[PDB]
Amino acid sequence: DVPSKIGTLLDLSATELEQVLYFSKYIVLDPKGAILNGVPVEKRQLLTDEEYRELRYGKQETYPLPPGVDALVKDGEEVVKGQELAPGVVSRLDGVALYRFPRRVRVEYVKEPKDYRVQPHMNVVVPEGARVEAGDKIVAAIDPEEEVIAEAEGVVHLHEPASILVVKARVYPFEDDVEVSTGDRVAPGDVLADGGKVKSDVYGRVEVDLVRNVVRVVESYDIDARMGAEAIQQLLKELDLEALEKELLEEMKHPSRARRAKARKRLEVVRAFLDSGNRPEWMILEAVPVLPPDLRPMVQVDGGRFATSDLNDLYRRLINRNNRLKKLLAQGAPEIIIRNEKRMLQEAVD
Amino acid sequence: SDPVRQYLHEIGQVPLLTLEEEVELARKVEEGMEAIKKLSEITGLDPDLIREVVRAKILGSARVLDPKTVEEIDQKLKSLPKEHKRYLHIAREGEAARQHLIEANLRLVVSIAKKYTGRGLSFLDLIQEGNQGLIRAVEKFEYKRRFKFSTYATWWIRQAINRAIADQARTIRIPVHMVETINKLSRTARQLQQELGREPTYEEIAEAMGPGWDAKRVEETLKIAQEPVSLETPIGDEKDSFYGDFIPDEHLPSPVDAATQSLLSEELEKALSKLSEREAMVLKLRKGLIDGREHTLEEVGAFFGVTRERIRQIENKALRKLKYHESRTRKLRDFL
DNA sequence: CTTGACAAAAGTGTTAAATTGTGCTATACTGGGAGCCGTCACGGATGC
DNA sequence: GCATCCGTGAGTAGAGGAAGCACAATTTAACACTTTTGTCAAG
Repeated sequence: DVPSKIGTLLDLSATELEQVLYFSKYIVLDPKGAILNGVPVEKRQLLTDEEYRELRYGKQETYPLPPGVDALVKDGEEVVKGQELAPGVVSRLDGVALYRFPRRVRVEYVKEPKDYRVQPHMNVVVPEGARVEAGDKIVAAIDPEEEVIAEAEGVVHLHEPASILVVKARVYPFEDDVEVSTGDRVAPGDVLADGGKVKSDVYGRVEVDLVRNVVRVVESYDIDARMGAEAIQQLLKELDLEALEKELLEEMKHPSRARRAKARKRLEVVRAFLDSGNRPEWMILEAVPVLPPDLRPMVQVDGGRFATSDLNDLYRRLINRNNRLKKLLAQGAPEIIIRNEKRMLQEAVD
Repeated sequence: SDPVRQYLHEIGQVPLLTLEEEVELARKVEEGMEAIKKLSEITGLDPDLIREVVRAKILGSARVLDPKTVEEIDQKLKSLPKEHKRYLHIAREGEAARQHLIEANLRLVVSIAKKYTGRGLSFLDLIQEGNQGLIRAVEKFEYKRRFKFSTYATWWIRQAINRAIADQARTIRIPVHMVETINKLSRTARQLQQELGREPTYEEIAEAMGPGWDAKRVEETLKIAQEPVSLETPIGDEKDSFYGDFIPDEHLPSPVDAATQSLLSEELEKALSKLSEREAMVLKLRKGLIDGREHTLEEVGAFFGVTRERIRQIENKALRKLKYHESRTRKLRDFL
């Protein structure tokens, strides 16, 4: 209803309100010391989907190598933007390079460069440049008939990766048990492993590699940005109507006619809420009332056929979507599926 | 504006997995499930409880059991020595792999769901019901058999969509087995119609359905399968007339019926005045005029302190006096 | 008004049979489909 | 000064108008039997 009462209180445009309410953009509620493009992130700032993931998860990209060709970059080597990883493709960002699926494993025995072919159903269990004693597994397999084991002691070399993953992170070698696990978030100075010997130097998400026995901290922030009516309800609950009224009264003295006209329209909505006693956050529904059944009847006509009102079908749609969302939340569904359900629930209420 | 296009744009940001990528994630999920079971055995906790704690950490703080006990239990898992801490790491990586495997197969459900439109559910409702089948397939998938994921997941995605149609597409819900009978009955009549060159009778339909079917059972099933009609459906060209304007209400009594009820009560009270004090009072208790409900001969006896059989003769005597007066006045026959 | 009756109408387990609710299926399959101009004309309110 | 969005347009009457299957849970019906409740005859 033009102009929107929620938009007037929160100082949000009509198009900005639709993007948040219907899950198209995020809004920042707690920046948590995040910097975007060299500019720190402030509250009430609208983020796109690409911007949010970059801040929350970090940068990485996978480059698929053509079959047969071999990478010019060793595993675990820091690279730069524009540096060519393969003879045909180049890296578009700077970070650590990792092997994804080495198709051939070459071991230098001590007595001898034997070559082993690795199938998609086989996974290598030892890291590159690892001194592997006789009898230790080198490549694992589903069926032990095709499994490859170590004939003699030597150094294992990896070659022909399926693709190269470049991720902006920090690598911390360790020897003892780690203090954190995959999916945790750390701050500079936090202990990582070896009883304080290794400590993180940057915010980020930590994943623990057991094959390479190293700790990686993918550079990201614990930023608090949310979508939907749950984010709008958070902002409306934190409003101080008394403090907003005093600010608007000061803007009422501006020489410009336009400034005084805009401050008066915001003040009129604020004054109505202060005098009536209503709360601004009551404009977001938590419980939906249901009409009595006799005003939306289901009656049997004289011939035996049934007649029903349209309100019954509109209630049934909302209940079905509300129940499905509960089951999806209890199953730990990914955020893409959850966001779709929430967008359908808002439209059902509308 | 278009919710369908927004969803298709979002699922297009997750690239399709390769054969090597598909196998590695499935192995990680299978190993992650195995590591959780061992931890519950070692720690003496409920396996369903440990999985929730591990799942909560992976999903982060952006998800609304209280978190005061989640972090405390996490310390218990991390307080184990190195020999037992490996199972914790394997469990964490498995749940992350499970999330990636689900998101990479969201195009498969879309291609299946487009073949079920026009059957009582919207396209976005079919997609969300098919997403639940995809989640179940990840749990039960086995990568040792060397079959691809889409071979097995297609069974589970179709089942969820088909079951959701049979449970939500009708205002008056019909059980799953009865829905299948209605669908089979419609297929049979369509086949006979193109063979006979005309609409079949109920006797032809019953014979083709098989044993246990006669024309009466065919007619009853067709009567069950009728959908209610809307009260707001218009009739005519101009939009000022609707179905609901021609349906009378027959629950509330009419003004005529309300008045004859009170006229009868007033005449019945004047007749009872000719009786004695107890003869009338016993009659009212037995017939249920005071409390609204009748009382047993014994119940009336307990009210006055008298036996059961005494009530029968005194109640019968009052009736004889009423019949005698009634024949002399004819003020009570019209109400009958 | 109180006893002995007397069958009857109603109440109470017990159990077999209809009826209903639910899980499962292993070749491989991975971004929708209908629209489609005598598009109604004019005033008011908002945002640039 | 102008582009974009949104709500408004007389009354009464009529008269037609596309999956299976296996199996576990649950509900219902049938059937006896026990108990309660009127009638009848006294008295």
